[PDB]
Order: sequence, then C-alpha cells, then structure tokens
Amino acid sequence: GSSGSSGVARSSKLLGWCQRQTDGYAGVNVTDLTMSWKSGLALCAIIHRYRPDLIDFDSLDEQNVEKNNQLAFDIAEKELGISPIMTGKEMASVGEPDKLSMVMYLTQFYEMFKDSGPSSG
Repeated sequence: GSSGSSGVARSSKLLGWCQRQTDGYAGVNVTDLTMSWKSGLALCAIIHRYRPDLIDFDSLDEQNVEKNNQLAFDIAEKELGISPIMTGKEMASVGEPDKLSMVMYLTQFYEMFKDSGPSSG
C-alpha cells in the first residue's frame, strides 16, 4: 500500500508493532496474526524480547507448537498477568484462531510494551 491508500485492515496497528519487535528472531517473520502465532514462537519472541529471563526462546524448539504456547500462556499471566484465552493444546489443534480474539488478546502484550521504560534494553 503506497502513500494514499485509505484506512485498511491490512497492516493492523498492533501487527506493525510485533513486526518491529519480533524483528531479528529466526523463523518468526510475523506475516499474520493467526497462524504465525499458532506456532507459539512469535508470542515467546515477545516476552523474551524485553524479558529473556521469564521465557527462554533459545531453548524452545520451533518443533514444539503446544509447548511454546502453553509456556507463554503461563509465564505471561504468572508475571505479566495477562490471562490466557486458550490453552496451548487448543491452539495447536485448532485449524486457525480468530482474528478478533487474537488481536484483542495480543493487544494486552503491546499495551504493556507500548511505552516501556526509556532505558534502552
């Protein structure tokens, strides 16, 4: 979309943020807010990005889909407090999440890392 395009769902405000934050990881390459996350790596790359202690991506394996999720869903609420909307197994089995639910949920993270302390990393 070149300068001029009117309001369009594509490239949602939330997405962008993740596209910039997740930037750097491997395999993540956030392309959508449904499947790209289903894997779990993405979500994990979010918590680690700021707090690598809480969640360890390096350890996590791109093979584990239910784990990557089950973990975040726990770690997040554990420290962050963002209650999980669905279990890892329910997110690893489902064919595809719900745009809305996904965005709404993800937001929680952003709203928390939207204006994080100025202390550069």
